Amino acid sequence: DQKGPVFLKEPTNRIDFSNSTGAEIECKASGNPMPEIIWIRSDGTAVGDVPGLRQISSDGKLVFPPFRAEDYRQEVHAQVYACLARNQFGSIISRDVHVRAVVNQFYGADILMEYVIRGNAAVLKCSIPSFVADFVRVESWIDEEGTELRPSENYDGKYLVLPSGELHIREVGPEDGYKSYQCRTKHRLTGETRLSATKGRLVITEPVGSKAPTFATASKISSLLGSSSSDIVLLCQAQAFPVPYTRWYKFIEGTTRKQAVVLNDRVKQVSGTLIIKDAVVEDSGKYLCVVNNSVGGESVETVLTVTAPLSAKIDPPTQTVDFGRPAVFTCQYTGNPIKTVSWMKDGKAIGHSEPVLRIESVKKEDKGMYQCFVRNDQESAEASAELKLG
Amino acid sequence: DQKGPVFLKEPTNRIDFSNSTGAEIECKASGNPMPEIIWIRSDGTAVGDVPGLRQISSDGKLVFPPFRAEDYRQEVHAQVYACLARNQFGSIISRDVHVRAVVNQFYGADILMEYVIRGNAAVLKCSIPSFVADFVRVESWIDEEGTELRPSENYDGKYLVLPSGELHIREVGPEDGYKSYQCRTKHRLTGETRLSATKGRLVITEPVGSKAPTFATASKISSLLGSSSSDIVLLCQAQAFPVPYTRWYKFIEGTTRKQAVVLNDRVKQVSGTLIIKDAVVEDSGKYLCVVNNSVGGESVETVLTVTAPLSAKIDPPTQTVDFGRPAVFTCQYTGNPIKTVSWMKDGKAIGHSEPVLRIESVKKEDKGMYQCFVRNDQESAEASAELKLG
Ligand SMILES: *[C@@H]1O[C@H](CO)[C@@H](O[C@@H]2O[C@H](CO)[C@@H](O[C@@H]3O[C@H](CO[C@H]4O[C@H](CO)[C@@H](O)[C@H](O)[C@@H]4O)[C@@H](O)[C@H](O[C@H]4O[C@H](CO)[C@@H](O)[C@H](O)[C@@H]4O)[C@@H]3O)[C@H](O)[C@H]2NC(C)=O)[C@H](O)[C@H]1NC(C)=O
Ligand SMILES: *[C@@H]1O[C@H](CO)[C@@H](O[C@@H]2O[C@H](CO)[C@@H](O[C@@H]3O[C@H](CO[C@H]4O[C@H](CO)[C@@H](O)[C@H](O)[C@@H]4O)[C@@H](O)[C@H](O[C@H]4O[C@H](CO)[C@@H](O)[C@H](O)[C@@H]4O)[C@@H]3O)[C@H](O)[C@H]2NC(C)=O)[C@H](O)[C@H]1NC(C)=O
Ligand SMILES: *[C@@H]1O[C@H](CO)[C@@H](O[C@@H]2O[C@H](CO)[C@@H](O[C@@H]3O[C@H](CO[C@H]4O[C@H](CO)[C@@H](O)[C@H](O)[C@@H]4O)[C@@H](O)[C@H](O[C@H]4O[C@H](CO)[C@@H](O)[C@H](O)[C@@H]4O)[C@@H]3O)[C@H](O)[C@H]2NC(C)=O)[C@H](O)[C@H]1NC(C)=O
Ligand SMILES: *[C@@H]1O[C@H](CO)[C@@H](O[C@@H]2O[C@H](CO)[C@@H](O[C@@H]3O[C@H](CO)[C@@H](O)[C@H](O)[C@@H]3O)[C@H](O)[C@H]2NC(C)=O)[C@H](O)[C@H]1NC(C)=O
Repeated sequence: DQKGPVFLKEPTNRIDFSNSTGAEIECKASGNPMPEIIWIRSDGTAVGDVPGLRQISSDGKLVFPPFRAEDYRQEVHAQVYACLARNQFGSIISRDVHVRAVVNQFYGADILMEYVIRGNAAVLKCSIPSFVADFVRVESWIDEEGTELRPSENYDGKYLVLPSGELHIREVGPEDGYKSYQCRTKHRLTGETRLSATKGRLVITEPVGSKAPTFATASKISSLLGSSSSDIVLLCQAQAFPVPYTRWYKFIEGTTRKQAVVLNDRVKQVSGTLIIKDAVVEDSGKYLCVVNNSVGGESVETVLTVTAPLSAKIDPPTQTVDFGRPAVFTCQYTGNPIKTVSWMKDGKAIGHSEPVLRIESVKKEDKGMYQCFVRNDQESAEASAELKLG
Repeated sequence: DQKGPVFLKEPTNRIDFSNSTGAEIECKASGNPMPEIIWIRSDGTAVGDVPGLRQISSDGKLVFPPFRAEDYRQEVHAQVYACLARNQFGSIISRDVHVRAVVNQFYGADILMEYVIRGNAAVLKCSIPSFVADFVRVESWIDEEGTELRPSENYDGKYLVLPSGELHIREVGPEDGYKSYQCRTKHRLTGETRLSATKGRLVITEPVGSKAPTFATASKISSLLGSSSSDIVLLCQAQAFPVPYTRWYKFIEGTTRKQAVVLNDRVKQVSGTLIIKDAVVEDSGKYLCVVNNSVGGESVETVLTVTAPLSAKIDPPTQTVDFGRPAVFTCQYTGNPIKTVSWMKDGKAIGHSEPVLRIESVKKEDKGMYQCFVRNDQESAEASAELKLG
């Protein structure tokens, strides 16, 4: 009984931790005999062991012990890694691992106050530096009365914290001018929380005369995105008079035409704003916010991409073909979107972009492991297969 | 010598004025006999006199005298008008005249604090409510020190103001975090000037460790509009460490292919910000802002549409065709963009949308005026033509 190696435990394609947190990653594979594990930089070069920063356990595991703020080296803490299992029969490398370590430092948050018409919906977002935006999210909003607000179901009450962390207020009025809100932020890696410094207030203006609807950007296009099985937000910010009614439509694929969105238990609209409770890849497409009014109307396009995890499967996982015959391999994948598709043999980065691999004629040199690679900007996945000779 | 009606002086499409200013619009026409001029709603009814708010001068001129806010009336000041010149042979309308009177009313502004890392450029936008965006723009920027700044030519040195009104700063450092800036907004109709209450200041983050590039939006697409001969701003908000090199590209029309942008005296790139002086229709197209560095890169694409003044020409201006013979009118227009091209006869909407219309068989009933209507989401224009029977 003998066969090549196969990846069982693959490190997460993206890993985030602080300097004080440290990290451990383990790629675990099985094969007969036991394959040897190695780590490599994105360019394929074998990793060196760096004292105090990056070191191989030799157990098939790798670690980044905690380190001083000054001990940070880019080539280590910010890099794309991967795991390589190899033996007599062949070799395979694990899906790309993004290692990102953030040395702990304090940040700040500001809230831009938005002028709003009486009766129209209003929203206050907590502005954050784009660089740490990955690692931090808004935990809650707190009123000057001391009461705090958190995201949830039940979109009633006029006060709701959306999944984006943006505080939404429907049907505003002068009564809402007194109170002022500030947002709480929670850093994922640290777990520490910080409350907004600047106190966001909402200034309402009593409209005089009729005025057509207006968007706060004037750009007719935006590109949204989101993970499947999560609350999604398609926002429309338009202040206008008198008191617009809003309608959202979905374009049919590659069509100038469109059909109206179905408002139901799952898909909900809050006064300007669509929400998808649990998203699926089918919801992806071009969206349109149509906001009308007595005087006139205005429109905004929104591009939505629903993300799904990537996973690959090669078929058959193994086979044996006689000399002078066609070899066949079929890569079956799941997840969306998908941009890159490629192949390789014991590494070597061979092939082209097709879901299928074929060798017109078997040859002695074609034995060993084969691997299918599919991935997008944000993710990656792989599957392994062996080829015996007959 | 008999002639059909023709326009000499035609009103401008867009007319905005303050309640305290008041305005007068004029329509002039020619042809023998001299046409009968009538001011009418977009809807075909004769405009009647209203006391003090709206008055028709005996010379064929419409006027809207000043008034107090309490005397504001929607059906007059918010109404869309048109001029109808008429003769025995037929009649023609003018370009759509949008009358909008703004009852003098207050606005405000707030400056979001721009979070930045050392060495990277900074951009302070003066935020303005969506409704007054068209009536208000930023004239100048005043610092904490009280020094004043304007959107001068010679893009160089540290501080710069862009034509779009954003305050730009390069090579930011801790020394520049102490200062606090205030924009200056000027209402175009009244000429009133407001100095922002909120004082924008920059939070400077000492770089610690390497950080992949990040955009302040996370949107991959915007869309910008600007007139020809005016300076346009394509801007990249990406923050990255080590300080990234940025480059702009322009997609080929309808292709995934791309080409680099030509830099010159006219087109000058400031940091991540691309500027196009004296824009022309040829500049319209999709653009791509690319930002890279030792860690990686990220990009966003921007759709640009350059407007051009709409003007229409009909050929032949006049003709005569016998019964049974075909009639032909070619409307050749100017400007950009182009949404619809329509046709009317004697002030009646008919037919289809084409640059050309032909009557396969002429009839006595086809005697009359024909006009070509071109439009976009912003502007409109008209052209007139005579048709006589042989
Ligand atoms: C709520 O608010 C919305 C948005 O303001 C309003 O919907 C808009 O209404 C306008 C006016 O009808 C629409 O503009 C129209 O677009 C049509 C579609 O364009 C196609 O065809 C042209 C060629 O003609 C192509 O260039 C283009 O790429 C498209 O393929 C045009 O055909 C229309 O022209 C017609 O209208 C006039 C009458 O006004 C006729 O006289 C012309 O001859 C011609 O038949 C027109 O330009 C706009 O597209 C609408 N929005 C959207 C998103 O589609 C609602 O009306 C409003 N509802 C209220 C107030 O109740
Ligand atoms: C269009 O609508 C607007 C309001 O929506 C009107 O604007 C108001 O006009 C009235 C006069 O008709 C103003 O009332 C007086 O204002 C004086 C101060 O003026 C300052 O503000 C203007 C801008 O508004 C500046 O340009 C100017 O330089 C000044 O800084 C006060 O001194 C007056 O007080 C005196 O008069 C009142 C009676 O009116 C007495 O009772 C007092 O005791 C005192 O003696 C007075 O308050 C008003 O300020 C204007 N407000 C705004 C917001 O504009 C326009 O007049 C209207 N257009 C018309 C009618 O054509
Ligand atoms: C500066 O930084 C920018 C990022 O802002 C870089 O720009 C992007 O670079 C990435 C690569 O890092 C490019 O992504 C590549 O796209 C190729 C083209 O995609 C087409 O083909 C796929 C099918 O595979 C279609 O789905 C798609 O619609 C396109 O039609 C892909 O083919 C590439 O995948 C390949 O790369 C790997 C190696 O990493 C191979 O092993 C694979 O087998 C495959 O051959 C890749 O994913 C992206 O297109 C770039 N965008 C732009 C706008 O440039 C710059 O490259 C960077 N500049 C410098 C100098 O560093
Ligand atoms: C990860 O990097 C951060 C940033 O350099 C380190 O944060 C700082 O670590 C020091 C360690 O002594 C903390 O000590 C503090 O010193 C200041 C005076 O400078 C004093 O006012 C405090 O009361 C405290 O004694 C400091 O608070 C801390 N700063 C932060 C977290 O913002 C961190 O130490 C690094 N991780 C490890 C494991 O070293």
